[PDB]
Amino acid sequence: ETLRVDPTNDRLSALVEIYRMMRPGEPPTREAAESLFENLFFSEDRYDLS
Amino acid sequence: AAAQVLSSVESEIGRTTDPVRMYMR
Repeated sequence: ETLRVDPTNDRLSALVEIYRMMRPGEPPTREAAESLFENLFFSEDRYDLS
Repeated sequence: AAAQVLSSVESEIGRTTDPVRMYMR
């Protein structure tokens, strides 16, 4: 029932929808939207579970 | 054609209020 409310359908369209929430007002690109999702939880330097 | 991509953004913005975003745009 959550997949009905999802406006995205693929991966690159979904990475834009995180950019429009995290950095709103700035138009997103391909390589700028890919590096933002990686830098949230999947980088050693900007995430630590300790 | 890099100005029609702003009209794809400007009517659909997340209402930015930071002037550094508006200048770098």
